[PDB]
Parts: sequence; structure tokens; C-alpha cells
Amino acid sequence: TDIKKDNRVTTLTTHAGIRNSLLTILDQLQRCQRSLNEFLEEKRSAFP
Amino acid sequence: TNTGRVYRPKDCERLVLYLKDINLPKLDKWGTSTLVAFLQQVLTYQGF
Repeated sequence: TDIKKDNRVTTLTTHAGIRNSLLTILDQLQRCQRSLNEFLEEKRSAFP
Repeated sequence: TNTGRVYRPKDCERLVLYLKDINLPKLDKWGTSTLVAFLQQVLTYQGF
């Protein structure tokens, strides 16, 4: 949404500490992948 | 920075110190708490 407000490319250098926001979003996506392992094996047993 | 070292909140914009109790600290034998004198110093002169 804030990128939708201002679309100048050097605004990401000057936002409100985005670095830990990005790293934490990546880490939580890694963890929901580790939660999805079981469903992946279900669909692998589904289609050969 | 210039004009002496300073403290700034990390990764945010408006840090909020939420002091729970103000009546409860201790007077000396004249009637002046050092805590409320310190916070008077901070809210008047922005330093210590």
C-alpha cells in the first residue's frame, strides 16, 4: 500500500526500517513451507 | 550526531515509555522524589 502511495524507487531506501520486515516475512514463509510438507506428500501419493 | 551523542528508537518512529505507577516512588525527608525530578528534567530539557 505504501508503495502504491509513492512509487519512486529510492523510497525503499527511506522507509521505516523495512529490512527486518522483509527478513521476517521470508522466515515465516519458510516455516509455513515446513508446515506444508505433509500436504505435499498427500498430493504426491495422489498423482503418481 | 553533531552537538553531543543522542538516542533514537530502532526500526520505528515513535517510541513510547509507558510508566505504570507515579504516586508510588519514594520521597526523601523534604518531599522531592528523584524520579519525578529526573522526568521533569527530561520533559523540559530533552536530555540528561
